[PDB]
Amino acid sequence: SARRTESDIQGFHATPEFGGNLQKVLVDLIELSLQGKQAHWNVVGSNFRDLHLQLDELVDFAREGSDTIAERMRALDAVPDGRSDTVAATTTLPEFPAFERSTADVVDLITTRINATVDTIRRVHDAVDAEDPSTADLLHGLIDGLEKQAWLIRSENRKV
Amino acid sequence: MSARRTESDIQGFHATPEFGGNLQKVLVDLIELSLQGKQAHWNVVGSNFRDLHLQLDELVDFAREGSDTIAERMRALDAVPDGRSDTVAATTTLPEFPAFERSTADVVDLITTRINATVDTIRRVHDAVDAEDPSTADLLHGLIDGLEKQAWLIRSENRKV
Amino acid sequence: SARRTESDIQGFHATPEFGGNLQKVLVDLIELSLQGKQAHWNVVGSNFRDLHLQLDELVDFAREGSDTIAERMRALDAVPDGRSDTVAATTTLPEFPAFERSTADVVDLITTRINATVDTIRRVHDAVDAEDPSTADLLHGLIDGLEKQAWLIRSENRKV
Amino acid sequence: MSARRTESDIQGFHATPEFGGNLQKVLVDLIELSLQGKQAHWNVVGSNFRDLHLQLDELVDFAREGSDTIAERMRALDAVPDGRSDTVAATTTLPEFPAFERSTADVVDLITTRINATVDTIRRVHDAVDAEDPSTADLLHGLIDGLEKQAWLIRSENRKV
Amino acid sequence: SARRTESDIQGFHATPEFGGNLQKVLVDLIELSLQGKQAHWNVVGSNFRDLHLQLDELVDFAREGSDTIAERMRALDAVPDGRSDTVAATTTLPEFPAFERSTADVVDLITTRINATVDTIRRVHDAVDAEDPSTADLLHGLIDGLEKQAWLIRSENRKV
Amino acid sequence: SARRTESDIQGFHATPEFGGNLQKVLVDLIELSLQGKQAHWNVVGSNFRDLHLQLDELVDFAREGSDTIAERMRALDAVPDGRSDTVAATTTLPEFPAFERSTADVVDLITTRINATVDTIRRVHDAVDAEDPSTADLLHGLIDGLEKQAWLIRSENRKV
Amino acid sequence: MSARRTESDIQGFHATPEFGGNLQKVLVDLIELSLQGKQAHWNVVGSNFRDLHLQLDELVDFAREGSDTIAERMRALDAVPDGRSDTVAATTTLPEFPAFERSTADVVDLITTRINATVDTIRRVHDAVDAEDPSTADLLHGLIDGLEKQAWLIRSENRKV
Amino acid sequence: MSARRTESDIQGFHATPEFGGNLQKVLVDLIELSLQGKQAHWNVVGSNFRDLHLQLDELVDFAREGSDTIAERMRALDAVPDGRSDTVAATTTLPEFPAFERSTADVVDLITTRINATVDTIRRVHDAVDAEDPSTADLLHGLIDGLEKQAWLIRSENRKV
Amino acid sequence: SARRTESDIQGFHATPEFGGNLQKVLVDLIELSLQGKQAHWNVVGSNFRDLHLQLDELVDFAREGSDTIAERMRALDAVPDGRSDTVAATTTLPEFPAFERSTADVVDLITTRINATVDTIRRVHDAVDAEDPSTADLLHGLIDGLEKQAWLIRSENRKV
Amino acid sequence: MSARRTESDIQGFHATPEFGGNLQKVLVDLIELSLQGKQAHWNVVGSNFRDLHLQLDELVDFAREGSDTIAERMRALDAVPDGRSDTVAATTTLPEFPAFERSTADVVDLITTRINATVDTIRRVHDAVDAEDPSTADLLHGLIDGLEKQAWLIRSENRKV
Amino acid sequence: MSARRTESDIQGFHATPEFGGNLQKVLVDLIELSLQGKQAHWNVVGSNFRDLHLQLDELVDFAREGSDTIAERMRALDAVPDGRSDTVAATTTLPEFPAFERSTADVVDLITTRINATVDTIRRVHDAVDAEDPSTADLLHGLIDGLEKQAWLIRSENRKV
Amino acid sequence: SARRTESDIQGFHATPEFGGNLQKVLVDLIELSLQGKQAHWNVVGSNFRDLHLQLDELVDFAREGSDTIAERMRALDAVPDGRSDTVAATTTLPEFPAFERSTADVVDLITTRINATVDTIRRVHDAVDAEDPSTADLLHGLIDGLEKQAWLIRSENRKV
Ligand SMILES: [Cl-]
Ligand SMILES: [Cl-]
Ligand SMILES: [Cl-]
Ligand SMILES: [Cl-]
Ligand SMILES: [Fe+2]
Ligand SMILES: [Fe+2]
Ligand SMILES: [Fe+2]
Ligand SMILES: [Fe+2]
Ligand SMILES: [Fe+2]
Ligand SMILES: [Fe+2]
Ligand SMILES: [Fe+2]
Ligand SMILES: [Fe+2]
Ligand SMILES: [Fe+2]
Ligand SMILES: [Fe+2]
Ligand SMILES: [Fe+2]
Ligand SMILES: [Fe+2]
Ligand SMILES: [Fe+3]
Ligand SMILES: [Fe+3]
Ligand SMILES: [Fe+3]
Ligand SMILES: [Fe+3]
Ligand SMILES: [Fe+3]
Ligand SMILES: [Fe+3]
Ligand SMILES: [Fe+3]
Ligand SMILES: [Fe+3]
Ligand SMILES: [Fe+3]
Ligand SMILES: [Fe+3]
Ligand SMILES: [Fe+3]
Ligand SMILES: [Fe+3]
Ligand SMILES: [Mg+2]
Ligand SMILES: [Mg+2]
Ligand SMILES: [Mg+2]
Ligand SMILES: [Mg+2]
Repeated sequence: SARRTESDIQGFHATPEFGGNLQKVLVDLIELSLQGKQAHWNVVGSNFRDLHLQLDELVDFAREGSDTIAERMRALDAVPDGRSDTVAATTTLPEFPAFERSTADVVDLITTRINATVDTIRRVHDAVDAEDPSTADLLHGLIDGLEKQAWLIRSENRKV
Repeated sequence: MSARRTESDIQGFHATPEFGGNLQKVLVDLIELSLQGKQAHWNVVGSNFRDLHLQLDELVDFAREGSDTIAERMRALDAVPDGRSDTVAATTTLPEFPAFERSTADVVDLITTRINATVDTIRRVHDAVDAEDPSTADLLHGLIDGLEKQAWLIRSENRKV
Repeated sequence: SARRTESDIQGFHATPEFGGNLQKVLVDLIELSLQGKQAHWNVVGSNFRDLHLQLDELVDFAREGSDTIAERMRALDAVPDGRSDTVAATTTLPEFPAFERSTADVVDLITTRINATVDTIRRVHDAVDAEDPSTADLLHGLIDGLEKQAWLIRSENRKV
Repeated sequence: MSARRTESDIQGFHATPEFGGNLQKVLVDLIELSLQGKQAHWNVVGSNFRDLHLQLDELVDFAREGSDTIAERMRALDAVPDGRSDTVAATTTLPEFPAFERSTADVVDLITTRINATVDTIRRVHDAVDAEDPSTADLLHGLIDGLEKQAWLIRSENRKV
Repeated sequence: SARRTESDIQGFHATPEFGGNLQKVLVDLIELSLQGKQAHWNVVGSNFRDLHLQLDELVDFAREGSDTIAERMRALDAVPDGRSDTVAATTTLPEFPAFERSTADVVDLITTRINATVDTIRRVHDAVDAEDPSTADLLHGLIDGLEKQAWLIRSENRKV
Repeated sequence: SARRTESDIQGFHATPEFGGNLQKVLVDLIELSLQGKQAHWNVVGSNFRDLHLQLDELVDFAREGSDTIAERMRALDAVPDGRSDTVAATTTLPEFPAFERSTADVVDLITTRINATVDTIRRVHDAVDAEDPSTADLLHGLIDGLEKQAWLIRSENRKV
Repeated sequence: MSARRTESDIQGFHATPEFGGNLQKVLVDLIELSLQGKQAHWNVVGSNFRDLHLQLDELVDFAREGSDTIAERMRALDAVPDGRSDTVAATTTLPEFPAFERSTADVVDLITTRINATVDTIRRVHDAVDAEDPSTADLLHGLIDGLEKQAWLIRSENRKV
Repeated sequence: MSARRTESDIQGFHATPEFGGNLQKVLVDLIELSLQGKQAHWNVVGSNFRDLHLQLDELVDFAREGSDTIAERMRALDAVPDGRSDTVAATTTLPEFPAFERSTADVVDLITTRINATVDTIRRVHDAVDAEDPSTADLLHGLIDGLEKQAWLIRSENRKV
Repeated sequence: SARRTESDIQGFHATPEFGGNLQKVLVDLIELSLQGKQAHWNVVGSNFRDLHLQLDELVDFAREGSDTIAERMRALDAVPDGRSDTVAATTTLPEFPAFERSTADVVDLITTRINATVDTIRRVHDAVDAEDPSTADLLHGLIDGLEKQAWLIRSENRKV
Repeated sequence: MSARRTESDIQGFHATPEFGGNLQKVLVDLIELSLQGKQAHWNVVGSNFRDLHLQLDELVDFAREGSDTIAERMRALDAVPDGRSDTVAATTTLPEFPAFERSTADVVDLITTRINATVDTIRRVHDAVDAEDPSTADLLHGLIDGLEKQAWLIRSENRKV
Repeated sequence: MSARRTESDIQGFHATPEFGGNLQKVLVDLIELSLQGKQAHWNVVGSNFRDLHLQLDELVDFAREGSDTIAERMRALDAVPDGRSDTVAATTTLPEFPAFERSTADVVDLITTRINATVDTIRRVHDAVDAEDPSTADLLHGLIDGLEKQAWLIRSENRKV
Repeated sequence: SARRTESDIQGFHATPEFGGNLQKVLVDLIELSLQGKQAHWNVVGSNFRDLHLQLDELVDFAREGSDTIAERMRALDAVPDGRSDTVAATTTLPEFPAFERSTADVVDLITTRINATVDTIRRVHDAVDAEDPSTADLLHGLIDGLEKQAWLIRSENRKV
């Protein structure tokens, strides 16, 4: 009686611009995870262990995040690209340096990397929100989680 | 010194009748989706039976958690949900699920359509809900995200090349 | 040597009468679950919380039950119908009333609803047992579980 | 005052030789089903491999718990189970599982047939078991229910339309 | 619609005889639990640890059993009596001795008392089944579990 | 490559007004937690157990909430103050009474104080959302959870 | 071997007959409380049934753990517990629990009284127990604390302020 | 009914006003410590931030469990706790925690001092509490042991050897 | 740039001789599991319970082992045969005797059965290692686990 | 009396540059496999979508645990891993995963090929690794076993008859 | 700041050298017991091997937790534990455990004796420990209770009644 | 049938030299565990908490290791000696100092003693592998785990 009578009800399709905006988030989340592991392995020095552990927590969050974004793309029939060549070619994050790095350096480097990742999400936010408020909520989760990680990591170098 | 309020009776946020009706719309479609999800779960047969059988239960779990969330949000805001079978049948916007066994391919299309319809209800009421109460719109976002994920996980069986 | 040599050994098929008997159980278990949730949301008053919680436990049991019955039907190649229209059209349970209801009223209403559900199972029991003793065991589980729920709920209103 | 019994030696329920033999029949078919279930689990290939691979392990787990239940029920009732490979091979009623790889479609039919055969043994001994010991028949009901569920979950892959 | 009319649908209630039969099972399960704990504490000698542990498993099973029976009585409008005076005065189990007892003696004593408990259940079974098959299924679980315990305990003393 | 150049990419920092708004939410969440525990310990009378338990769930939620807000302040370079003197001097919640209180009185008192807490969050919401939508999502979780608690608590005193 | 004792047989701390007697007093009242708690758990009816039904089981769990603790502490100290039904009935200090269904109000009063009697036993033996073995007194403190908490959680139902 | 008491009303152990006062002293300092611990948890910055951030939460968890333990022990003994913000601020013996971000070195020293003040309160009331109720003294021992462990785990950061 | 350009890269194929060597391990692991259960059911006498329990742990290990070996065969495109007829026809283990057996006898019998199973693994070891060192590691796990079980079981009969 | 060593500085095992390079080779292929595994996980569509979607995540989990193991083994032995995106892309031996959606059948072949390639790298460096450090070769064996199992579980979808 | 102390540095409770010495005595015997327990765990042979093998590990678990508890209690009170092998061997009061395989009967007697020696140490220092710090005496009570339980569970094997 | 004839199939037994080699590993693992606990309790100073925690993880690993080796000895008919006098008299580890020690000193000391322990295992490895490859796999696990611990501990003191 209130039942719709069409047999093919279509779902919400993301525009290609929307898809491209999420793609920007995706490559930076993947880059951050790869850099996070690099730092996790190669960090040395005063308070090694805390940083080693916190960096894995960052990587866990970024990996869950990239999965969330890529699957949101798929849900809206966009198609993610998380391949190494694409990530390296299109990430906005400054390159992580080679070799062992002191804990103090890793703190500063990773804080910058996180901040760059958050900047990407904040940059695409309003365009994403305008087309799909539900996706913007996922972006909010990422902003909150990553900014927490930035605070947890950077506080090591804070002098008061 | 003190910023303490003096009132002994402080009231909670009360939903408008329109707001209540909008959440009721979401509720009946979520319950209907749960019932149809179980029907499909029992009655699907054919190529890749098991995957769909399993995925349908995850859909049902999500839709059930969703309807409890919406109904309780109604209660929180002094609205009164109606999830009785007669009301659900008489007021759901979902096309009826067909009777008896259905092929995996058919169940995929059928259930995808019914998730799409459920999501459409939530998207239709979204702006009016968000305008009155942003906190409730957030619950709607969770439902939209979770259901559209289910739709992707189910529908992809039938997507070719 | 004791191995059977037929390549197609058929399983036990339920008669359509058997299927129909389980269908009767199924719609009442589903109706009970829907009514149980209605009560769980709309119950108000003295000892709200206990009833709110106990009603969810009832719903959990009834939902597990309806799954058990519908899957037993499928196991024996019967075909369940748990659709809203069928449930509303064929349930034997008295309708649950609209609106907020006091805990005392909900206690009496739900006890009656449970008792109606058990009555259906007891009514079909002997016919089910005659064709398939293994299914009757599932009915026994339902009778025991539901009658426990009736006692747990009704005891609230018992005056001694 | 006191209803206490005075006997220092109170005996337990002892199964008849016929009862023991009937449970032995159930036992060998359950073990054989477990062995064939694993064979199929390793050797299935083709369309929807993974689902069947996984479902077969659940079948094996159930059949294994079942054979331990039956064997221990025998022990409880002063009967002596024989689950040795030679006895199982020489006395099982199940058709032999074929050797080497088998297609998903073939494994579905083959295993469904072997579950049906296992259940048939339990159904054949049921009335004689129930007559002597209703508590043991209840264990049989659990096996019948659990195995017929497995048969449905496996066979539905091959059921069309 | 097939909806029933009644507002006060009543549940199945047990006969006095039925309640009395469940009461008999109840006192013997409670007695067995108390005797099980006595044995658990006071057993000494060869293979103490195994028997000490197994006896706790027996107790767990008997306590779950007593609760099951007593709650089934409640569901069916019967009233259990599990009080110490009642258990002592009405149990059919041979008295368990005081003081330390050898493992071999404990095996024999507890096996006898388990068998006594199973005997009570087997004695009331047919009258219980005839009135309410659902309750008889609970009895079957008890017979099965306790007879398993008898086997696990008595096997210690078996020769060849 | 799309890689950014900067070596010291900074994170989003909150305005003084924003930090002040989160501080307001923080003191009321801490106050509510302290009042929740007071009520939890000192409630007596009809349906004591339900209220005793529910109040602990309220406290759990409020404590998780306070930590969330305070850590969001830290992430955004604001500085929380959750000290007892500050909470007492700046909380907007009506004072909770000392001494034993009836269940009915506790229901009314705590419902009022939950509502006061939600009011603070709702009052700052638009200013918070305008500056940082990601933080507003945290506020939504709080509004949703606390308003759920108000419903679960107040329903005890509802008549018909 | 600088500080090593060279004794082949080093004996354990042994409880006096008085100490054993004192723990036996605690043991029977803990067992009686457990049995009465279950009686109440089953037969309680009326306003706030569920809360009381549930709390009474928590009481029983605690009293059962307590009795096992005391009995095994006796065993550790070469004393011999007697937790048999006849002994418990003949020697408990707890007032008898009445038969039949009892209202929640009545059960609250009854059970509070019986908990308080149990705590009184432990409090009565405490100083003698502490004088001989402080480690056992600590076990009593656990019991006192746990049981008085139970009494508060149960009795608060009947409080009018 | 051989040893059974026949009293209808058996009353529980009641704390004296002095005893209630003594537990109240412990309660406010435990609550103040929890609030200061969280303040420190949030605002600590600098070398070894994470270890301290994490340890401070463990301190808070312990102090929160402790305050609930003491308050409910008061309830059990018919005393009435007051854990309200005004009462805690007006009656705590703990030195005030400073505002703003503080270095890890400073936080270590500050928090060690505040833990030590809390332990001092418990140590000050211990003998009076033990004299009236040994079971409550045991709860104090738990608190002393747990808090002094926290002090060691925190202060060791600033140790130079 | 270092990327291989072939679209079909083949994996490592086991030789049929390798497959046959693992098949030898497989049938003995299955036979051991079947014999282990036989012993687990039929063991009686002094220290029954310990043996009953330890025998199930042996069976668990042997079942996990046979799954590991059969799946390693499949991974390398060999094809296992764990059918009852094949196991009975090709196992190297001495037959387990019928009927109840004393704990002392079961200890000696099962120790021999385990030792025979380990001997098979040790016999094929060097041929397996020569073709695939990764498979030999799985054999090492089996040798270590089974030899542990032999020690745990046999120690019961050791007189010193 | 004493077998104690006297050195205050005892060095750990240090890998040769060649050993480090060999583990680096394994590392980049494991990371590349993880990235391609996720790509396939998101982008697979068609017959038996769900099974492959799920199995691919298990592959990714294994490859991720593997790369952390190898990288940390490098660190343990004074070698320095490079898992950055540029290095992985520039030095992986895996054929590139294609862009956009791919059918289940194609994903099966593609991913199987890429696992085979990853395993080939480990098998190629194996003997040189084992010669210098047998303990590291054991870690390689785990990877070989786990990946070849994944290859079987994925590839069997496409294997016929 | 009404009741707030204004001291910048509030120091913790410090153990006397006698108290530290007393805990050190308990510590070495707990460590020795753990090492002897493992020796017995490994080398026990004969009738009822498994029960003893398993019980001995539970003993070791308890003794290891106990030693950590005592050592960290020392740390909390500004005392310094020494749990090094040389110190333990030179200062333990436990009779030496013999080398080689030992029968279950012998192990029961040996280990009971060694547990009893350990408990004796704790019992010997108890009053001095309690006099200075009642909170530490409670930790001793835990140890006494736990170890005497272990002695009962082990020694009961060799009892003939 | 391929069934073997023997009734008393014996297991692999280790040479005196092999048992002696495992004994060497055993005493150094026990010593390391005792030294690990000493360090765990007595470390003070900068980054205390991290080192305190990590040292417990080292101890856990070494204790699991000692049990593994001692039980492998038992499986192979060797007899472990883990007694305090034997460990003290035969351990190759440099003595750990008494008294409080700084974090930096503890890092250096424990790293040296871990390396000493790994050295023992590496010294006996080839003789162990030649006799029994299955035991050498257990040695590999130990080398891998301990060398991981050395890295996690020593990195604290690494400069740049
Ligand atoms: Cl699956
Ligand atoms: Cl509750
Ligand atoms: Cl940490
Ligand atoms: Cl055991
Ligand atoms: Fe929003
Ligand atoms: Fe939002
Ligand atoms: Fe029946
Ligand atoms: Fe039945
Ligand atoms: Fe049953
Ligand atoms: Fe949200
Ligand atoms: Fe104490
Ligand atoms: Fe090797
Ligand atoms: Fe190896
Ligand atoms: Fe004391
Ligand atoms: Fe204590
Ligand atoms: Fe290995
Ligand atoms: Fe995923
Ligand atoms: Fe709910
Ligand atoms: Fe289901
Ligand atoms: Fe079993
Ligand atoms: Fe119960
Ligand atoms: Fe936090
Ligand atoms: Fe016990
Ligand atoms: Fe509490
Ligand atoms: Fe498997
Ligand atoms: Fe890692
Ligand atoms: Fe520790
Ligand atoms: Fe062990
Ligand atoms: Mg209530
Ligand atoms: Mg640190
Ligand atoms: Mg599939
Ligand atoms: Mg034993």
